[PDB]
Amino acid sequence: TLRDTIPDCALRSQTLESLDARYVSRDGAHDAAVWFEDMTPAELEVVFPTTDAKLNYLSRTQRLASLLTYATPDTACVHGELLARKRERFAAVINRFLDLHQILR
Amino acid sequence: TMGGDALRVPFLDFATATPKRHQTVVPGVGTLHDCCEHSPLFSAVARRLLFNSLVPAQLKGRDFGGDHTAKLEFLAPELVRAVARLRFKECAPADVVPQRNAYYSVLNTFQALHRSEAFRQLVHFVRDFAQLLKTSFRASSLTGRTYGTLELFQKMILMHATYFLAAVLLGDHAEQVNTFLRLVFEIPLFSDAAVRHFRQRATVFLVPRRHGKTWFLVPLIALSLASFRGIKIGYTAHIRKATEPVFEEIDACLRGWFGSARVDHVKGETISFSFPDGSRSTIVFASSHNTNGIRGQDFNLLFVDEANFIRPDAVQTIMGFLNQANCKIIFVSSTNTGKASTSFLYNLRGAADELLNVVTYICDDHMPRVVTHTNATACSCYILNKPVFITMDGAVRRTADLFLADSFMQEIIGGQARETGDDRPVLTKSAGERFLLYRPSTTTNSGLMAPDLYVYVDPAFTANTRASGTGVAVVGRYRDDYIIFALEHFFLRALTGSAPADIARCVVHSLTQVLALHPGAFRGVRVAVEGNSSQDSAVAIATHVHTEMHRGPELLFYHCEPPGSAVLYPFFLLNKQKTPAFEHFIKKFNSGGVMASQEIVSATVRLQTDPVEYLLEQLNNLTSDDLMVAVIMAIYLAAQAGPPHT
Amino acid sequence: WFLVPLIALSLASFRGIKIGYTAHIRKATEPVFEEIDACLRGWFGSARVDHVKGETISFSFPDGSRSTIVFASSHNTNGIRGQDFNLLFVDEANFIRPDAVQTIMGFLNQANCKII
Amino acid sequence: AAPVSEPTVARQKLLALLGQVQTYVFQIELLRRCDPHIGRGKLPQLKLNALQVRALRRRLRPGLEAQAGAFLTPLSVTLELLLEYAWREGERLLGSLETFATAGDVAAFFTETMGLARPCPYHQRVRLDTYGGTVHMELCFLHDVENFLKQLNYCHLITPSRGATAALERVREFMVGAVGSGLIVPPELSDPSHPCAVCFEELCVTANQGATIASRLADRICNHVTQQAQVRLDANELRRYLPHAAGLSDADRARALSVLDHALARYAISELQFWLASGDRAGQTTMDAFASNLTALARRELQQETAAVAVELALFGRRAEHFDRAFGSHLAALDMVDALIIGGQATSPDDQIEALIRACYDHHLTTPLLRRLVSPEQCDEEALRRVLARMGAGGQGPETWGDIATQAAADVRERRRLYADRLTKRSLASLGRCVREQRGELEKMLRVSVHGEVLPATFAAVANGFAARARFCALTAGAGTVIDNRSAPGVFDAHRFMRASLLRHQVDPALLPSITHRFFELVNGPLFDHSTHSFAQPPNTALYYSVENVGLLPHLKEELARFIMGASGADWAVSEFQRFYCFDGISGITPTQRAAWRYIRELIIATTLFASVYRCGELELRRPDCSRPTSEGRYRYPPGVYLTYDSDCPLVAIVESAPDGCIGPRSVVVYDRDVFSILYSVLQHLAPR
Amino acid sequence: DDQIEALIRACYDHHLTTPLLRRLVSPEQCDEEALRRVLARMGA
Amino acid sequence: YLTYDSDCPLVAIVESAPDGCIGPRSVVVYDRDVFSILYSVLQHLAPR
Amino acid sequence: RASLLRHQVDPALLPSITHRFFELVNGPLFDHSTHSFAQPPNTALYYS
Ligand SMILES: [Zn+2]
Ligand SMILES: [Zn+2]
Repeated sequence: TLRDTIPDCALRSQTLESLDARYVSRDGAHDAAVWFEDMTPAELEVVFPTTDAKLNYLSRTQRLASLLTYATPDTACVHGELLARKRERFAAVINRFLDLHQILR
Repeated sequence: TMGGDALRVPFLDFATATPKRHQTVVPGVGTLHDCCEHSPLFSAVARRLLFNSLVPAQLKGRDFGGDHTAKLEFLAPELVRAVARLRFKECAPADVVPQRNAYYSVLNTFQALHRSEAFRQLVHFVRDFAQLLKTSFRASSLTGRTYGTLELFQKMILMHATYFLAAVLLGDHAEQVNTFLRLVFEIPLFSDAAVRHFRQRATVFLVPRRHGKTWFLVPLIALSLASFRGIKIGYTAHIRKATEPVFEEIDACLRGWFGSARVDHVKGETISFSFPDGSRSTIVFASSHNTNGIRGQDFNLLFVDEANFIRPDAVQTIMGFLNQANCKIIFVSSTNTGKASTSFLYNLRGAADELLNVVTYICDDHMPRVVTHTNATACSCYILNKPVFITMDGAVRRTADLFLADSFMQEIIGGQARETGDDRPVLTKSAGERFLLYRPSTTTNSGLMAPDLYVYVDPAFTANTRASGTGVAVVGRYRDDYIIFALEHFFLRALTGSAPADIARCVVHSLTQVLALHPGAFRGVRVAVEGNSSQDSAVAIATHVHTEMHRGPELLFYHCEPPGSAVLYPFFLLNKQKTPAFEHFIKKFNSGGVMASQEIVSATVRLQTDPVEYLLEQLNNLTSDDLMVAVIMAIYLAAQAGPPHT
Repeated sequence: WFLVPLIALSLASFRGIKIGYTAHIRKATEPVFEEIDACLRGWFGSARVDHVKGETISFSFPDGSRSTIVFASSHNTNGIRGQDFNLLFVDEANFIRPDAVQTIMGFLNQANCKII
Repeated sequence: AAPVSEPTVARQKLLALLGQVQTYVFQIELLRRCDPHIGRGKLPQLKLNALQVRALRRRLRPGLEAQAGAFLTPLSVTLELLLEYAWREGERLLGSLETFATAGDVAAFFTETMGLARPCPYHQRVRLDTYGGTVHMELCFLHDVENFLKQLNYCHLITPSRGATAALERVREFMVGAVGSGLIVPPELSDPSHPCAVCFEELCVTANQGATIASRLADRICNHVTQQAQVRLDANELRRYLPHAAGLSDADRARALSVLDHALARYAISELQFWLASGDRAGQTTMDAFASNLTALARRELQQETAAVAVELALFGRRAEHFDRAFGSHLAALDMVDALIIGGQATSPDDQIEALIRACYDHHLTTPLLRRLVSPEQCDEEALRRVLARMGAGGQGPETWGDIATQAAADVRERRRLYADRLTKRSLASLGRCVREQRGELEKMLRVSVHGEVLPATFAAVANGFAARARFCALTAGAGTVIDNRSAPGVFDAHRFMRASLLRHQVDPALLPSITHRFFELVNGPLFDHSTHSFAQPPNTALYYSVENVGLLPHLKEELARFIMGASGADWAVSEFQRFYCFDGISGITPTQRAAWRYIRELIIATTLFASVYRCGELELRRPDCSRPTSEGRYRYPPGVYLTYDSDCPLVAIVESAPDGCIGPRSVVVYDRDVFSILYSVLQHLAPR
Repeated sequence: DDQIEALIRACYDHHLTTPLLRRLVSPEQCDEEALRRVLARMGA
Repeated sequence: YLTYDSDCPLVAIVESAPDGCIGPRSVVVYDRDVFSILYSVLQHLAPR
Repeated sequence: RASLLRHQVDPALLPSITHRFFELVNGPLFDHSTHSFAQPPNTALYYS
């Protein structure tokens, strides 16, 4: 009793809105289940087999994407300037963090 | 007695599609994916709604909802009736067998903290403190403003005491107790660093005249004794004529809202609270300063009352207590602004961190007293009880006439005036310290330098005056920052016949040294001689610099076409560009973008003081300035403007 | 922490010894008094605990016997004449107590004394 | 003890649903980077999950709608954000996946999902819309939501109700996009330099050695609107989990391991020199150690990459092109810093901090200046011991090089040793702070930052005040006998009579503290409470917090602290006949707030003098922003005179409400603008009893 | 009373003095300070 | 028990007997790894 | 392993761990820790 949506649909040649109107938006829809399918692909678990490893990659690619979009002619975005300032300050901070410990010796 | 309803919930075995290799168990909820632990937006909501059950009802607040902490756990009736008809899946049998075990076992370590008397001691201490301060500290029985208020330091002291006593009496629960004391002090969202700060020992307090200094420590002790079991709070003081009042005010309430049978009292010495099962905790008074306090067993507090003028020959027992392994010498004090600097303790701020805290109402600069104005208590605001006899004056002129150190006191006259006049510092102390300490070695990182030197000379053409110094700076670009290669603060010999050449010889000597230290680095040196003082004298300096340098890098001068003239003179006129130059400098300096060369050159500032240290003393006057002006302007020139030439 | 149980058990077990317990300045000996008599009266009956302040402590036995811990900390008298001391638990000999070495050297002459 | 309340099991059900939805958003953020050919395999799963999220609303929709209008809580705010971000990004990614298999190109799939061709959808317009002047701000960053919610909190006595709960729906529309993920924060909208509202209380509560907070607040990373998540990643993570995979029930789990071992047996480090370098070059240096560590890290990364490629080839047959490979050409032409910030999908962002610390800290550093870092508490303890012990008891000017060069060489020979002896003998307390600050500023930039619990908490704390005010405005309209007095056919007489009868008495200067407190209690906002805690604080402190966070000019704090310090009829009565809360002739933000402080002072002093003259009334001066709801749909507004801050009908006098608290048929209430007419109407009721 | 206000606003501006202005706005603190001074001078 | 034996080191005796010996009411868990031993101990001791 | 590696070692328990380490590492010959007048396990290990 109280079946899920995956035993309900059984057909996947359609658009999302049709299925919405046919299974979840009908007045007679019993809607008596909540079960989120596992969407991670095995072709990705076999290489990143750890939530920490799946999060480090998910953050590295996020940083890459945020670098690529900010690097017709508007160019007047505060986020590009913020990323530039952050990169410059990070470079200048690591600069005075290796030399400072070179001096202390 | 059983607490709230958040630690008794049933299983709610919804479902999971994640492999057991990933799933984690959050207490109070089922078993969810591992990604729900690196997301604080969930692991900080699912954990706060748990410890919001251990918190008693006398600690939620004063208007928090009748039955629950509405600000954390409240669902509208419509939403409750809507999520009621929401039904998850049902866990598979082979998966529900271990899931229920994991769930009811990860929750047992909470229904086990709610029972241990070691934690019940802390809960009782905090709840009694709250319920007994509700009506301000008085002779109540413990059975329009009507609720008492702890000022800021009266709360910092309570936190310093409670967090340490919890970390000491509860070591096996150093995680379930931090995130409970957070909820009990209404201090969540607080990183573990700024809470572990309260775990440290020997945190000195400097308090103004009265501020309920003594009125607060006696209830603190009375509740920290009759709640915990196995601590001996040492309470030293000044001359022991002041400690007997503490005796009486502790034992009056300690016997007032409790039974006298458990109140053990000997005159002039220790006081002891006994518990109905062979337990006793005392407040043994180290005020004798002779014996009975050298051997330490469970002191852990050492409530030193007044460390302003330390008691004679009583520092030996204190320093011996500092050797005890679990002692947190609270070190209360009272600088009543009658001296404003208990330099016996105030010198601690020199080399230390997170040690002492001052409850001050006037800053270092006595002009921005309005910084801490809305914080000064309203009870201590009494005046002559008459604004004016007959006068119509605004609050500004009234407070000017009625200044009296802004607190009816007789604070130090001089220095920072009474009318603030929008006076503030400009360069942060932190950037200043880094300017002093981190100095790139330019002679060995020459590849990082731009091939142009910029020099500014800000001349003074008098002698035998303190403002008669000539400032010289030679700077350049280092990466995208600015670095100082040389500094001079030069003082004319009196009645020389050649002041411009003396100044020129000074700058040429500086340049030469900079050039020799970095051979082949520079293609150009650009020189600006400020001409505000004397155009002719500035021109003469440029001419001598020009000639002397003629004995490679090309030498260019900034030129100026004075108003109404067609002539280009080799001087610089400082006017409209001052404000932009200063503004840019301040921003660059504060962000770490201006520095001094490790091998910075100075002939004139070498024997008495470090040149960078000397420059920084001038710079800290931003709100004799020849050096500061030369440095700021040399940098502005290295920055961007109109072209200077040959 | 170890010598007080040692004494408390070496008194209430043997019969006929008088353990001398000297120390530094006598401000440190009264703590020994209290920590010996608290347990000696704790895990035993107070009737057999004979105690005089600042001086000897005595344990009595149900058949006309008594063994004491007479305190030579006074360093003046009551310790020169030795009968059954045999222990002389000198606590801190790092900086010897002023003018207290004479009684110690006299105790060294006693035939059955083991100055710990 | 068996019966547990429904709003307790409902909260657990909502927490479970929040966990499931957070997991789903994680899977979504993963599929936005996997190869499309593999993502298309999970097309039915993604479609089913989007269907489930759609069906999850339309049930929580009315519940969360009735919640948003009555006392939001930090649970149903993050729940709304996540159920919106899922319903958004799931459908967006599904559209981007169904666009695939039609064009069949990958480099244009990672420009749709990862958003490389968007017009930067991180901008918004707030238009606070106060009284007198409608100031408008734009929400670009994460701290720009904190600095707007604190502004709307401070300017709450000046802002209409439905003009604020319509500028909060414009903040939530941005938060759904920025903090809606709740799992990772894009580097664009995160400025850790700007301090938050809870790291201002840190400095107020922790120890300050002089150094007023205005100067301590500028050396902070604020660590609360974004966190660090402390991700750790082992070395041989691929070889560990290879013999244990989801499918692979065949012996292929052995041949895959064989190919892994066979391929294992089978950063632009050349750019460090252009950085600033000090000291001697011959021999070991910090730069050399850093280069060696980075080379080791790059070698581990390359080995992991080739092993992953070989394993995917041997197991499934096709080498997949994920985001880090389809755009792998842009990971080659990367500078040292641009590839140090990002990078290390094999290593961890903590391994780079390890490689830096192992380079800056060797056995040759020093005896001192090394123990203060490993124990910054023993240093201050020793300093305290030291403090206690000390307090217990000419001519021949040369032209050529041979002389000026020699004198400059001597001067630099002295000065290079001067500061070198400064950094070692003195300046230990300054170095122990500079290094522990640069290290924090580094770890905050390199570690994986996720999200902080601040925004969905302060948003709720701010919105609850306006929700409660709009709720009290409309809950009293439906009551028993209403005596609405905003129409004045015969009220001038009773207003002037009472104003004259009250202006005849002095303010009783023995009551000025009890008036200053009730002024700082009305003026303060709903966010910074600090006065209804169990360990309460004086209302002046709860106001200092709320007024110092939003940077207020110092020349206005005296106008606030010294407002009722002076209290005749001048500066006493400011309201006209019916224009009590009217800001018609005032524009701006500060001169529009002075006019509100004046009305609040007039109300407080008039109520005090009315309690003093006509002793019959009690006149508990209350505020509707308090009285949070109990277990369900009950608010129990007690009797008193509420300010309500609403320029439409400000003063609401609840003289006799009910014996249980609610507002029903025995709840005669008096609406009015003016204060003295309110007091007259209260007198006409409370007196004949 | 407005004429008295117009006279006082004319005789009392911000430039009058630091002293001789606080004794009018508080003729009690002046005598209190005088008592303190007398007691301190007669003490020693 | 650690047992120091590289063949089957960790031996968890969760419920042995009310008198001490090892007989029919003496469910024991053999394992090499430690965390699996702890999981097997949890699956037994928790539902009691 | 994940559910246990999520917590710190509680540095208030390090003596009770060092003792149970010196008690496992020690051998059976030099007992010196189960006598009536026992000695700390570090001494029973120093002997062995
Ligand atoms: Zn943008
Ligand atoms: Zn912060």
